[PDB]
Amino acid sequence: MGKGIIVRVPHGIELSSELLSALEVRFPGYILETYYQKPDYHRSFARRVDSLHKAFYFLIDAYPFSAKNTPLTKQTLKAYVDECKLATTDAKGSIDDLHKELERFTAKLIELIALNWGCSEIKEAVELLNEAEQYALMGEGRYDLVTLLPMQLGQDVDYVLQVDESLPPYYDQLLDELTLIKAKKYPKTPGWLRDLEEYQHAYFCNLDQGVTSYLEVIRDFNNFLLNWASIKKIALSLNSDLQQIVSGSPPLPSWFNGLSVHQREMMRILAADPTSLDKKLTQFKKFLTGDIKWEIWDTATQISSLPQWYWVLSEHQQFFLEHVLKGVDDVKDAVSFLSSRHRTLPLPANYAAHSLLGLSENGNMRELSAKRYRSSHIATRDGLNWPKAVQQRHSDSNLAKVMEYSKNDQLAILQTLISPIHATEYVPNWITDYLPTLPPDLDLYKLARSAVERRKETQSILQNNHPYNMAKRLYYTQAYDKDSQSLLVTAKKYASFTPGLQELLDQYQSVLESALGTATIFDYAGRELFLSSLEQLIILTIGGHSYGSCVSGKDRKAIELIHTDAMILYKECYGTWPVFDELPDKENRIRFVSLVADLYMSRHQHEHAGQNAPGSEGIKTPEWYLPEDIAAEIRKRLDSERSLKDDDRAATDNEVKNIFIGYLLPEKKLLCRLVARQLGESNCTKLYDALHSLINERNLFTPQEQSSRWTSSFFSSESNPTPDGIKQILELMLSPSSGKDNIIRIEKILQVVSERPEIDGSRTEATNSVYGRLRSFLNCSEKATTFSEIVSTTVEEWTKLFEESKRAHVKEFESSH
Repeated sequence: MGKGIIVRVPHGIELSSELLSALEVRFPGYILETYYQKPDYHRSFARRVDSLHKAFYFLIDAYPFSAKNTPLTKQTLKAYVDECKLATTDAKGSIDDLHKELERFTAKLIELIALNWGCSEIKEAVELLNEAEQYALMGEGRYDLVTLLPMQLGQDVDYVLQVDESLPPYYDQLLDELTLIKAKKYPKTPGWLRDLEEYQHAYFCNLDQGVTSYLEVIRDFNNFLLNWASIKKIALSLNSDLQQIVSGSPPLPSWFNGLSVHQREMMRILAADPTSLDKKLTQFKKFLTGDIKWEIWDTATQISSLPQWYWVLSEHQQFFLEHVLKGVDDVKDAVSFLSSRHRTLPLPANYAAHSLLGLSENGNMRELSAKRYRSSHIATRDGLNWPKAVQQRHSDSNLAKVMEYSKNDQLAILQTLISPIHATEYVPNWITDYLPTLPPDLDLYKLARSAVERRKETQSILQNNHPYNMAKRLYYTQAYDKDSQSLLVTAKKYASFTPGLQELLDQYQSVLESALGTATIFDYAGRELFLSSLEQLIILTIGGHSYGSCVSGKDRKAIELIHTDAMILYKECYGTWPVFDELPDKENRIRFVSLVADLYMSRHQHEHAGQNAPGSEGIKTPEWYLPEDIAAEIRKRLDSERSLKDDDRAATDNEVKNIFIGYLLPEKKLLCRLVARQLGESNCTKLYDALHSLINERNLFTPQEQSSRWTSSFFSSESNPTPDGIKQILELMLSPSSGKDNIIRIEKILQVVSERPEIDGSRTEATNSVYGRLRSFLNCSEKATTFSEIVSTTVEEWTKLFEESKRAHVKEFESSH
């Protein structure tokens, strides 16, 4: 890996080779890329189309579909998808026109996926595409991103660089686990394992490798039951034993410690509800020797060889993982980078280090900030229904990876920008996309607290969370917030030997307190950005480790980075920090707003988000998180009331399901369209010509006159001789058609046939040959035989029916003479 570097450079500035050369030094191998003042939404559109196209290809190469679903070949699907993509090269217009073309192209893929993979629910087709794109992106790696803006703040600085360096998120344990997965040839989770209750899942996933057969499992569990009802005689008060276990804090009862790994983890789960503990035990004894045994006896002892995080993956994820792993010698190259949406593997997503550099005309670089580290929240929203143990392997492993550049003696912040909301308070609104479900923020909050607690021994970490959300009431950081106090208390210790710190502590105290007094109008959004920026500036001037996230790490976090960058640029230009308490009329606020707006409009952060899902280059909900005067300045600079809503539209496009937040063809129409295309011109023409002759011998289709079945003459076969399907196929053949045209005619004729009933004992030989053979192209055959071979047989059969009929009419015209 080490995939490369893109330096974005404003359109039409020329660069002295002294700068190009300083760039080579700091960013060896870099590629230049041009940007403009005005967002290019046509670019984001092509990127998204292209990425999803590649995601279809990943899907089809990685995930097997049963051959019984459809008679269509991979080659026919890929050609169809290629044509759908080529139809979007013309798309021109407003962001609205292009969003519609995107919605159309995406729906085409989803529908093709539901068809070829036989998805009962269209949403599974959505998830297949969405997740295939993520794994395609992991495999490909990520370019580091540098954005160059001309600005002068000092003699030294003529250019400002925003920098985000992608960071490998793997760690040794995971690499070892990935190696095992390949060596075992990518076993998939069997259904029986998925169906287990949490304690039983712990049993099998932690089973000691001394237990080598299903017979040894039964005995192991019975030996546990004896040893258990033994401990229930001898333990002094069971519950204070069990509540130390749920708590998990020593001193643990002695018997528990000496339980084998798997008995241990099974207890850990059962101890959380002692009332049903003994019931569940005798229910597992019963499970083991029950009907499951037929199915699990050869596989149950193989589970614990691979990690529990692997086994909870859906089956499609496992094939996706497999397909990326299969393409590298070094397993680390399969996992060099994870998209923000990709929270099913226990390593950090969207993990990067953000820094700010000044560059002078003669090519001297100066560091304007240290590295500030960013990632998706350490806890996974994707695993809230998984066992507690997997949920913690994610948070622990991610917390460790994200502290990797800290030192265990130096200060370290975990700054989260999320908004926990209980179910009793949650109103679906514009900030959360009208999600009908509870946002994960509250679960994520607690999961991160727990993780930092477990790491207390190794490293002490400052935790600050900044909510900013609307439901029944506004939610924001309180003046009296506890974690702010610990931060002030901890940071004051440093004031007397840290130059610059005191004025930041005064400011932070002041902004925190500014909430208590009331004007009628108050900039709560700005207060938040100032609170979050000052915390970072405090850590930075102290020299501690700067880390933070929002839920995805591309949105609120991007805003903090811009805001904090802007404060650093402001200090650098005018000699002091800008401050919260400033009237908007004033020259100081205007100058800060200019810097913020400049940084935001460079679109550096937007691009960084885009790399998570290309074509998704925007920021979530800017008009909620930005103060009014910054938002207004951006809006007016771009001359559009819409400009921040377009940013939010482009962000929302990262999830395939949300492409339909701002199409399917009828019952069998797609299958028929593609069956005709797979037949191709030559075959459709043979089928067409043979059918043309046969169908125009209209007598062959008239059934017998079946008196015993009819009561009203009006609905008799006498009055309605030709079956309607056949009448329709005449209707379709009434215009003359040649060549390419024949493919559409066959498409359409097959639409008719696909609606016909399967069995109807009153049909004539010819009606059954027309319907039956044509329908045979819409199913897969028993012994796999080519379309061309079925064409052969069908033409022969229809040609014979035509000839016999022709001869019998001419031998009843000899009856005449």
